[PDB]
Amino acid sequence: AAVEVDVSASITLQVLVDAPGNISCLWVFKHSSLNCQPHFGVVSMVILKMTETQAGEYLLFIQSTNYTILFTVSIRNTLLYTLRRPYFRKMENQDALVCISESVPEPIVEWVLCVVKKEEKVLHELFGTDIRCCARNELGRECTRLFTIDLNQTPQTTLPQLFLKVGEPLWIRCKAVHVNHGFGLTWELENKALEEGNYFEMSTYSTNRTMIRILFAFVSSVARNDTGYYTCSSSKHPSQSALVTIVEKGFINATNSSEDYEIDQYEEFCFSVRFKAYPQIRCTWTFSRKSFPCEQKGLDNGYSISKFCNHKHQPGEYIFHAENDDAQFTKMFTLN
Amino acid sequence: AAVEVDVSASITLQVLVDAPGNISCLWVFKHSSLNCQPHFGVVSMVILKMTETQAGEYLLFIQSTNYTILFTVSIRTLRRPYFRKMENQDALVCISESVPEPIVEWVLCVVKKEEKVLHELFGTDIRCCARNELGRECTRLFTIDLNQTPQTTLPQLFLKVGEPLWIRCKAVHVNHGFGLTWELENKALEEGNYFEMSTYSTNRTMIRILFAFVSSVARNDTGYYTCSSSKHPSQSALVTIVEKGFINATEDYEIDQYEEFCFSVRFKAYPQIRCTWTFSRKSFPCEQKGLDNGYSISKFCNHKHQPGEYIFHAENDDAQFTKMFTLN
Amino acid sequence: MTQDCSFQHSPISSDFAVKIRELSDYLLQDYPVTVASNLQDEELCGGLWRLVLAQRWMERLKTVAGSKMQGLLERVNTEIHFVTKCAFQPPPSCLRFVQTNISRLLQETSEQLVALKPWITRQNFSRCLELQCQ
Amino acid sequence: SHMTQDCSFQHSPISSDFAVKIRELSDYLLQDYPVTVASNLQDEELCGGLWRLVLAQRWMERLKTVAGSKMQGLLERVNTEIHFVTKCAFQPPPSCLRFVQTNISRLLQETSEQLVALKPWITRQNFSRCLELQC
Ligand SMILES: *[C@@H]1O[C@H](CO)[C@@H](O)[C@H](O)[C@H]1NC(C)=O
Ligand SMILES: *[C@@H]1O[C@H](CO)[C@@H](O)[C@H](O)[C@H]1NC(C)=O
Ligand SMILES: *[C@@H]1O[C@H](CO)[C@@H](O)[C@H](O)[C@H]1NC(C)=O
Ligand SMILES: *[C@@H]1O[C@H](CO)[C@@H](O)[C@H](O)[C@H]1NC(C)=O
Repeated sequence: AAVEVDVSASITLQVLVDAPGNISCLWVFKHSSLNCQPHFGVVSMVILKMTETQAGEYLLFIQSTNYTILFTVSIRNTLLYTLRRPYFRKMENQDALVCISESVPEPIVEWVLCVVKKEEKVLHELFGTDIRCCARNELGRECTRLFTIDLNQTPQTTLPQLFLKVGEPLWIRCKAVHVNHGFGLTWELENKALEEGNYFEMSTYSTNRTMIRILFAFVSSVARNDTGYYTCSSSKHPSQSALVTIVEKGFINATNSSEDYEIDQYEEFCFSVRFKAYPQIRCTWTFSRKSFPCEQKGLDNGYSISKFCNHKHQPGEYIFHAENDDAQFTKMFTLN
Repeated sequence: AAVEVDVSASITLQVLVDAPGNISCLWVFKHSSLNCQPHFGVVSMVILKMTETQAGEYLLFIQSTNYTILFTVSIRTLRRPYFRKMENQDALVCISESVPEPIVEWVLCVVKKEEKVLHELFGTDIRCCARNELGRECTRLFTIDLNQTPQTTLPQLFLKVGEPLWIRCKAVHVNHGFGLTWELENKALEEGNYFEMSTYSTNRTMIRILFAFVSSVARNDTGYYTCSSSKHPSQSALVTIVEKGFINATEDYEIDQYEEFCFSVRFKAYPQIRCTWTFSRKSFPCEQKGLDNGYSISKFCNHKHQPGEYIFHAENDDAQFTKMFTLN
Repeated sequence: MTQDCSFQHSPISSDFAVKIRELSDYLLQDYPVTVASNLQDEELCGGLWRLVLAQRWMERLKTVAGSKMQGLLERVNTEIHFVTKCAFQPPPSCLRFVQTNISRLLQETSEQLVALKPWITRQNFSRCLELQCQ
Repeated sequence: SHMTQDCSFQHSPISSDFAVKIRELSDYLLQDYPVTVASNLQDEELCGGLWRLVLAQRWMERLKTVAGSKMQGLLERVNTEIHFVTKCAFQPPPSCLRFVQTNISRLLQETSEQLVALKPWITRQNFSRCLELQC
């Protein structure tokens, strides 16, 4: 019901009710009347450059039933600080990828191919290694790693699981290295063919006349439809796969039990926490009010293991609080 | 090629050659023969609990080609780097001694170049590093940058009698029209104690290196050294030379578990000392940091309001020391 | 037969224009090379004939190139070496060559790769094996 | 960008690492690129190498104009090693001077050699009589 208009913006305002039939509307603007002609049922009022004049109380009365709607159009006098993780988009111009990271303040967008850093926001040398984009502002650094399937490389005996919220863009690069250029690559889903506007192929040469091929698959905006087991096969390589899980809300799965420990100031020890969580969580190790952040590193098994070592032989409660955009968590660690 | 076996260890020894094909091996153990059946090509000899008997000369002959491999299986010091200018050309060499033999890497700050022989001696922060099983001991090349801003406390350089003195004087100027000169006790330095290198930089800039060196120092060589350039200001550094390794340092205490305090020890010692803070048998090492005044000040804070004798024992290769700190 | 010429998978890389810009960055642009002056107009074999010739030039150049120029040549050579996968017949007596700048040869090579990229795997190039004069 | 006439150098304009900048240029060169060398330079053990360096220097400038963005840097860097010859008012080549086409690899090699032989004497000699090239 609450509308936030950022500057002289050009957007459309539509509302639909599950009953399309011979029904009539009437728009009731800021202390003035307005005529309408909608679609079957969905009604709309679109605006190009919303002036401080074109804002406020906007109602819409309907009759089959005799309904009434009301909207409060406000303006962006407020610009709240944030750090939304990087997204990807293939430049329409050529065979290259672009990093779309949102944040308040605006961040440093750097592509890192592992290590080598190249702050460009537009990456063209997409071939191999560990490719990850990183956003860095006043808040901090949030990174989105490009999901890779190396058919040339050894298999990860875990069958990778890829999670993402409905509407987010799916990105899976399949890289294969072969001696001669004579080999192809193909994408497939469990009992469903891959869309023509969901695939792209790049190729270059390596060392002594070697050929590397990148056959990446992408989804503009994901849905329940797009969730499933994806597989990449090469005409000179073994078919390696990964399953795509669509999520409604963010989650943190960690064996929370609040564990108790005890050691003598002569022993070398580090507190641990294994967790499978999405999106990448913001973690904090707090003790007797003194809070220190964490090296939230990945165990690659199918979870990330966060560690803490600066115990300083100090006894007491070491609490680990970790949280993402749509989920929270806290684990109590007693020490003697 | 050199194998280090720690106790009755259980490890595998495999070697692979980039050519997998119908090739045959033959293992040649310590003065005895042995049969093999490998993988396609990678060959191996694995051992569970390597006894003093199961160690020594172990060869492996192959045939497609007719190759032969040899391994020296052994069972379970680190003297800091020294410098020697290559007699062949205008380049420096790192002489670091150690048991086991170390990784000698030149680091120009940062950029690491493991070569043991450095030819690109121009500017930045040049330091050689030795790295073995024991650890990593580094010797930084003493530099005097006339081009750079001036530092305080007449750069005091300490070294033991017999050690090699190394002072590189770097000056950067617009045109090549400028010279460099070394002086000790306001005199013109020995002919076999100086060397000049030069190269170009950015917009036809010139960098000059006029380094001074002593093969083996004595009490004779100790003194105030100065480098002056014919387009730069004369910056200096004093050299302190001792017969053997030394430790020079300049107590009872009492406090209530409410006061924040740290024990201190100021010392001028060469070479860099290995220090240890021991109390009621429980020993903890120290942050042997430098005070830059003309001595290094070691500190200890984790008193834990615990009363008694806190003893500080510090020692180098040719000297020892201990100081007793009472607490109530 | 062994008198055929076709490619199942694309022997033309996406980043070939990069390797040519990199070679050109260390080249003396007016180095004299040659190009066929009277190649018959054949929109199927045309670029392929010139790539074969350009390819023959990358080899000649490698032999008189410095240690590091050899790498840049070889790397451009790899981008167009696939033409030797086919039994191309030696140039006919009618074929006239004209002296041109290596910058011209490199530029044309890039152009030929671009034009050939969408068709290299769809066409049968068996009749390109005999170079023809217009 | 300086002056000219009478010719001597107080401090060594020849670097120690000049052989490096030449090996680096040569690593990106097409070795038989045609350059020229004077064929009939009078034998003068004092001006000889200096005359050829002046000529080699004139070639580094001509080459920079037809060099690619990255080759320009390698040429310029070798040009700097021998640019000091322009600190002196060298007279234009005489009519008697004949030039012969040679490989740039030959020119680069000779330039290195001339710098080596000139390195111990560049600051001890008065090169005022070298300003006029002789046949
Ligand atoms: C799956 O994608 C197709 C093509 O875009 C679309 O028509 C269909 O609605 C999608 N399925 C769901 C359940 O959204
Ligand atoms: C986390 O564990 C809970 C246990 O009830 C389970 O319901 C949930 O599916 C798990 N989440 C994931 C992402 O596996
Ligand atoms: C974890 O378990 C402990 C012990 O029952 C409890 O105090 C704590 O609230 C739990 N934390 C979460 C995030 O569920
Ligand atoms: C010390 O050695 C130097 C070497 O250059 C020599 O000139 C000097 O006379 C020596 N001093 C004494 C007191 O022998």
